[PDB]
Order: sequence, then C-alpha cells, then structure tokens
Amino acid sequence: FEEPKPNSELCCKPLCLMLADESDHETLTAILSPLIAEREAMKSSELTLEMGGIPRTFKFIFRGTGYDEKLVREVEGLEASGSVYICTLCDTTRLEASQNLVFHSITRSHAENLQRYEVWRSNPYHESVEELRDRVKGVSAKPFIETVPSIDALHCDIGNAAEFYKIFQLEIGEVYKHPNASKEERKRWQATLDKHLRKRMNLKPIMRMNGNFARKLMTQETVDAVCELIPSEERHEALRELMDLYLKMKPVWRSSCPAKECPESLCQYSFNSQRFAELLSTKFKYRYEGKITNYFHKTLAHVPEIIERDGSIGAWASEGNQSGNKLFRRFRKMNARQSKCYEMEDVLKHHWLYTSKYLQKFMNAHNA
Amino acid sequence: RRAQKHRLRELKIQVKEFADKEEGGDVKAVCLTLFLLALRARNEHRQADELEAIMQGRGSGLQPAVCLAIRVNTFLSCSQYHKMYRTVKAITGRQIFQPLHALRNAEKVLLPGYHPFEWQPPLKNVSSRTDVGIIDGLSGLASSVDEYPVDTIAKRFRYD
Amino acid sequence: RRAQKHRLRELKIQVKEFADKEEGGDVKAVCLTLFLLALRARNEHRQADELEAIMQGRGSGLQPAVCLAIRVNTFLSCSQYHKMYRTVKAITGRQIFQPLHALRNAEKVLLPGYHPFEWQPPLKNVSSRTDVGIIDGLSGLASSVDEYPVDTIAKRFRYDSALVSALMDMEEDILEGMRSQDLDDYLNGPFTVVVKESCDGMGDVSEKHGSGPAVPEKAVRFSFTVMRITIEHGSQNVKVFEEPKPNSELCCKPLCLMLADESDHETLTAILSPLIAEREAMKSSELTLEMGGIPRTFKFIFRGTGYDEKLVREVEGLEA
Amino acid sequence: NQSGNKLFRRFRKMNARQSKCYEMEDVLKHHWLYTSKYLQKFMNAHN
DNA sequence: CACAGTGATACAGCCCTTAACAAAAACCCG
DNA sequence: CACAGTGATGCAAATCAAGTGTGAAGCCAGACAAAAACC
Ligand SMILES: [Ca+2]
Ligand SMILES: [Zn+2]
Repeated sequence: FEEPKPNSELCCKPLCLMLADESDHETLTAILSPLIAEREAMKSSELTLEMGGIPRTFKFIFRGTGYDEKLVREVEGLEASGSVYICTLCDTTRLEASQNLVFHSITRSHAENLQRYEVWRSNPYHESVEELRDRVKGVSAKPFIETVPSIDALHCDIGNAAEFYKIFQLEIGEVYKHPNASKEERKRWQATLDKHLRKRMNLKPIMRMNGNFARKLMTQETVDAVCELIPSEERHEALRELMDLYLKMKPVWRSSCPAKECPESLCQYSFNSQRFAELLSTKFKYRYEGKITNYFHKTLAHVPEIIERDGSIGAWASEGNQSGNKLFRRFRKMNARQSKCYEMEDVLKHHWLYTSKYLQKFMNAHNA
Repeated sequence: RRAQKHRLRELKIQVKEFADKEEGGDVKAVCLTLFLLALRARNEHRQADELEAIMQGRGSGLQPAVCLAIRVNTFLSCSQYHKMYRTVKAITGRQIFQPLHALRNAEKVLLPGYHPFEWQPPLKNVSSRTDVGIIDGLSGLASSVDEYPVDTIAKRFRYD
Repeated sequence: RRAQKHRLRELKIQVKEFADKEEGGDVKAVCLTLFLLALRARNEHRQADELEAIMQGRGSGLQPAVCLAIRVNTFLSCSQYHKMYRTVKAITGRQIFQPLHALRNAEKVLLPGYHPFEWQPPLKNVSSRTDVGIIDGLSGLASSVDEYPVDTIAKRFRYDSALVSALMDMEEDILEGMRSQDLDDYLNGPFTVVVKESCDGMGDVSEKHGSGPAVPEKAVRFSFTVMRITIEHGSQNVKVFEEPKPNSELCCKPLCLMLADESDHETLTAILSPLIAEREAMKSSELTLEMGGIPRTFKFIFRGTGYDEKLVREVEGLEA
Repeated sequence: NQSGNKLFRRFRKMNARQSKCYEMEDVLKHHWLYTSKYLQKFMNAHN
C-alpha cells in the first residue's frame, strides 16, 4: 500500500481534538501525554488482527513531520524562533549560517535533546549561564515529543515567498545605494509594488502570505513585472538569475517522489545551492550581511540529506492537516450539536467518518 | 379498462398467431419486446430501463452503507438528509433511501472500538479492553477548585 | 435488439400498418396499451399500476422540478448533486435523479424573463421586452479613462420582470387563498399587492484575485418580499395571500447585488437609481398577467421599511 | 434581509463560480431559486 | 509540484431509422 | 415576540411472521344491448 494523495483532506484521520492555546504548555502536555504514552508503548509490539478470516501481524513506524517550525521549537525543548540557534537539525549559529551557508550535517535528534536537557539541569561541569547555553546548544527545556528532523514544505514555500517579496520591495528603492531610508519611503515602495502586481499579475494584495500567492509569485512573469520598476540593469540580471535558481531548486522539496519524476533537478541541488548562496553573499549583501532567514538555511543546507534519508519531502508536509483544518470549521458549523459539551464528540465522529475509505470506494464505483 | 376492446381485438390475434408460429407461444414477452423497440426508436431509454426494472428485480432501496457514504461524502447534514429522504419517500411511494437510524446502526462498523485485536506483548499502562471509542481527552484531570485550574474541553480516541 | 428486429420484422409491419388505421399512427402507446391488456389477461393488476405510474413519471424517475427543489433546498451544489446522482444511478441501475442538464432546462421556468405580461398604461422609460433576465446593474455607466472612476460590480433583475416572476411562482397560493375565502377562481379583480423593500450593506466580503476593477470589500444587497395581497370583493377589501413567516430567509427575494460601499454615495446612487426609476414608474399603472387560464390585474404598493437608522439618515437626506 | 446576508455569505463560496466576472449572477440566480414557493412546497409532501 | 470543487459551455460518443450485403455459429444428412 | 437547523435519545405507532382456510375481485370466453354526441 502506498497512499496516492498524501496531502489530501481525505486521508488525514483525526485523533484528538481540544480547545487550548498552542503556546500554553501545561494544558497542552496534560492532554497530549496519554497519546505519547500509548505511542511509546506500541512502538515495541506486534498487533495481531483478523483481516478477512486470517489473523495477520502489524508492526509500526511513526514519523512526526506534520509539525510547523514553531511547534517543533516549543515541544522539542529548543529555544524560540529568533534565537542565535536557528536550525532544528544542526548545531550552528545565525552568523555561522551566513558565512558557510551550505555545508552542514544533521545532528539534532530526540535522544540528544533529552541528554542535553539533563546536562542543563544537572550542570555537571559548573559553568556560567552563557557557557552552559553554549554547552547545551540552546536546549533549555525537557523535550516530551519524539519527532523526526525534517522540513515542513508548505511553510517553506510561504517563508521563502515573503523573503523574496521583501527583496523585491527593497530593490525598487535601491537600498544598496540608499542605505538609510525613512518609514514613508519604504511604505511608498510597498504601495508601488502592490499596484504594479495588481496591474500585471492580477494579484490583489494581502498582509498574510498564502500558498497560492506563493505559487503565483515565484514565477518569471513576476520578476519581469518587477524589473519594469528597477532603474538599473545589473539588478535586472541579478534578480533574473536568482529567480531562475530558486525555480531550479524548488521542485526537489515539493514533489512527492523527486527520485523519479525530476531526477536531474534533484541531482543539481548542491551546485545550484552554492550558486544561490554566493549570489546572496555577493549581489545582495545589503540584506544578508550578518543574518539569514532560517528557512534559507534549511532550504540550502539540509534538503539533499532529508531526500537521501527519507526519500521525499512534501509527501510528509503539513498540507493535509491544514486541509483538515478547512474541514473542521465546516464540520463545526454544519455537522455538530450546538452545545459546548457535545460539539467535540460530534465533530470528531464526523471527521472520522469523512476520511473513512470504506465510504470512498462507493463514490467511484461508477469507474468500474 | 373495458372500452378499448373493439379497437384492439383485431391486432391482438395477429400478435397471437405470429408469436405462436414463430417464437413458441409467448405473448407478454412479444408485446414486451415490441414496446422496448418502440421506446428505443422513440429514444426514451429511461422509461425502457424502468420497464426493465419492473420486469426484473427492483432497485428500490439502497444499502445503509451507501446512504452513509453519500451522506458523509457530499457534506450533507442529517436534517437535510432527513428531509430529502422524507420527500423522496412521500413522492415516489417506495423507499429508495434509508432512514436515519439505519445509517446510525451501520456506522458503528466504521468507528473505532468494534473489532477484536490483541498485542502480542501486552502494552504497558493501557488496558486490553477493546470497546472504547470517543473517550475524554483530559484522562481524568483533577477538576477541583483546589488544584491547578483547567478550562479546556478535549475528546479523543484511543490510539490503538 | 437487432435479432428482436429480425424476429419481429413482420409483426412490426403489422403493428405499423394497423396503427395508421385504428387511431392514426401512434406507435408507442398502442403497444403500451396492448402490454397493459396483456398483463390484464395474464392477471397482474399491481404490475400494470407500476407501469402506468412509470409512464406518468411517478413510481420512480422524479420529474426534474422536484429534483431541482431537492438540489436547491438542501444547499446542494451542482458538483455534489452530480456525485450523488452519478453514484445512485451507478448502484441501483435505475435513473432516480435527473441529470443536471435537465435541471438547468427546468430551471429557466422560474428565473426572470419567461412569462408574457402587459402594463396598462405602458411604463415610462421602461422597455416592453419580456425576456430580460440578469442584467448589468451599472446600466451602461461609462467606464472610460476620461471620467469618474467606477470600481463596482453589480448584477440585478429588472424590477417589473422580477415582480412578474415572484407573482407567477406563488400562483397556486393565490388561488388557494381566494378559494378558502369563498371566492371564485375565474375572478380577475384588481389586486392590490403590498411589497416590503429592504436594503442593507455588508462587510468583510473578501475580494478575489484576477482581472476586474479595484473592487471594495463590501457588498450591498437590495431585496423585497411580498407581504399581503388584497382583492376587492363586493364593497370591502378581503385578503388572499399573507406571508405566514414574514422574517424568513425563504421570502426575502433578492433583486440587486452590488459590490459597493453604502458609505459611498456616488456609486450607490449610480447603481440604485434605475430601480428607483422603475419603481416610481410602476407606482401609477396596472399589470395584466395570465394566471391559470385567466388574465388578471395587479397594482402595487411599495413600503421601504427594512432600512436601519444609518441608511435612512444617509439616503432620505437628513443629518447623520 | 439579515438572514439573507447569512445566505449570501454561504452562497458566495458554496454554489457559485469563483471569478470576479460571473459570480454575482450565479449568487443572484441561486438566491432567486432558493426563495421560490413553488419549489418550497415540494418539500411539504404530507398534506 | 495541494487538492477537491464551482458552474456554464462545448463537443463527442453512443444509439434509433432506412435497406441491402456480410462474417459466422448451429444443426442435417449425403 | 426569527427562524431553520444540529444530532442523539427515547417513546409511541405502525407494520409483519405465521398457521391454513376462507372471502373479494379481476377477468377470460364471444355475443347481445342500451346512452350519446355529432351529421
Ligand atoms: Ca449591515
Ligand atoms: Zn541547519
């Protein structure tokens, strides 16, 4: 068995529904700890189950990948999002990721974070605060959910698209020649870019970046519409080359099986990653000196390793859970009792039944 | 029923003698298939298949499983399904769909806590009881005023 | 089928040569009737009842206005109805629901622009075309670069056409209402309708991507209901139809949908002035409409009660 | 008309085309259909 | 390379009629 | 005094399996015989 639509709204099955803050830690652990107990129990057993007159035995492998970056930082015991310690796979600082930018290796795991929290709590070498935080590499809490280090694909799309949006807004103002600017000059650059994007690419402007905006934005037509507003031409060829590199490197971490359908784009990832990084460090040093986004570090440093280990990225993305969130509001308004003591049960039952595949072979039985 | 005899008394006998000397004696069959041919040259295949439905076994009545699959896959509510079923049954006579409680009693095959199973090492700190479905997600948190205050609502399956 | 031609390719000639002589040549129903009487001689009386129920469209089949009411009244979109119909026809073999091209063809009977109607006197500044449906609510507002920038989308019904459609679908209710008040059915007295009008804008309707003008993210709907219908019998006035649940969502009939702001006055007046012109014309005439075999005569009274205090102060010209 | 606004918010995203051009006519046609007494009396088949 | 719609439109495919030839199986008996 | 849902629950009402042996009714037969809506 191999699931055809791994990011569908029809294959994600709901398991636990609660009404609590994502960032409130205590009630979150209070609800989720029985689930972790059952998972670490059944990670070492053999389920015997009768399947059409014969008993058969199943073993299990759980892969936690449908988590956004903020929740991995929260429940894996790592620091917050804006720290010096960026990547949830490797041990590197933010200034080091802007000096090397390609060559890393995956080092963080779950047992390592557990032992590092033990090191932080015991303080077994008697160091100061800052030397201890250097020793434990930013772990300051107890990790209570085992996960696989990977990259969420959907939020990588949205983060890289917003970063390119800021690059476009910073190139029409020539900030490499006006390194100081007011508030209102930047506001006017944003308004000019919004008007020209609506005039050219038929895009209405939004303050929260979506995924459809991210797919419609990362084209060459948008860099032509933006290059219409730059006075120079060296900035034209730089934006042209950079968007070409990003489109050469996008469909490796977005395809469901990059080893088969786009193999030559998969193979050229390290070469194109070094080209993207040297272009960022040369022709865009007014934006990437002393800093980088952590999604650029993930996208440029760790994608071939995740591809080699787990076979695919984007099959394991959080797209299916977000489409489940689309279903959840519909099921809460349309298919539930309107009482606070009954709504979670009815919604959980309906969202279970909707994803049930026995009720889905019926609706395409006309294709027999 | 009566007063159409003086107009069809003539045609019936050349139906009778032809079907006797040609087919073997059937009359209902040979006026059945002639009306099939008349409907299909008429190009009214829907009434032809409904006559086939009256001849062979009726397709009245769906299974409760397929009405469940329909009601949950087209985002129908239970009240909308109820008045659709009520109108269809009160207009067309026969009961094409199924009532709500049949869908209820046939949805329990698909919710968890219906099938038997076991784990060959029995799992630590969870019961081997096999009929638990929608359980409370708090897992019996201390909801007294003398404790850390809780204010959330949580419902969950068992993971196994 | 080809061999059922090959075996009956003489009796087929017999039945087509008797069809032209006995009744005139009606090839379907004579063999249908022989099949009914053959079930009588074979003694099945329930089966022939199922046969005539099928050939009147009753025992299954579901005549497509009923399927339209089912697709509409249970909030079923056309794609979901297509899924349901397709898998029901795939399972049962029968065709219980109608395909949605039949729904579309049975839909146009109730949309505006179907019936004949005659105003008496003719309406000023109103054409007498009787086939006008969904029209652009701009009414030809000039969208050139030289003059005032309009940025709204609107669609509307012509007012008299919509009043004709809304009077024609509740024909049966008017007939039953005059029946229950000991009146006739051939009566064509001058009906006095009363029509309650209401307009209110909305907020946070999101603008879409794509080609079109710079539309604001607000919508304004203009709608009406039909509260009472009163006919004059004898000396005094009797009522025929009454809206039983007047604040329903089933009786606020839509008339114009624009993507404007009710704060804005220019685009609001520009979109909304054709409907006020039509209403002002219709306040002083008579409508003749054929209602169940008889031409009958209507005249209207429009009441604008359904406006909030802000819109009344902003439209009637008072201070804020 | 406020309940009609609820119906409009439903009909904009359930049973109308997603385009800036021809979505207002779809919503207006469907909300015309929904308020027809001739179709509502078919859902009252018990007299 | 997210994916299952949302509705109208367009077109294609399959199925009747005419009437005469055709590929082909099912028994008969020289 | 807004009004049409939102689904589970539970009580009442409707249907039905079954015996076997009855009644009620439709209808076959061809032919003989009055109502009635047009010239
Ligand atoms: Ca309002
Ligand atoms: Zn890293």
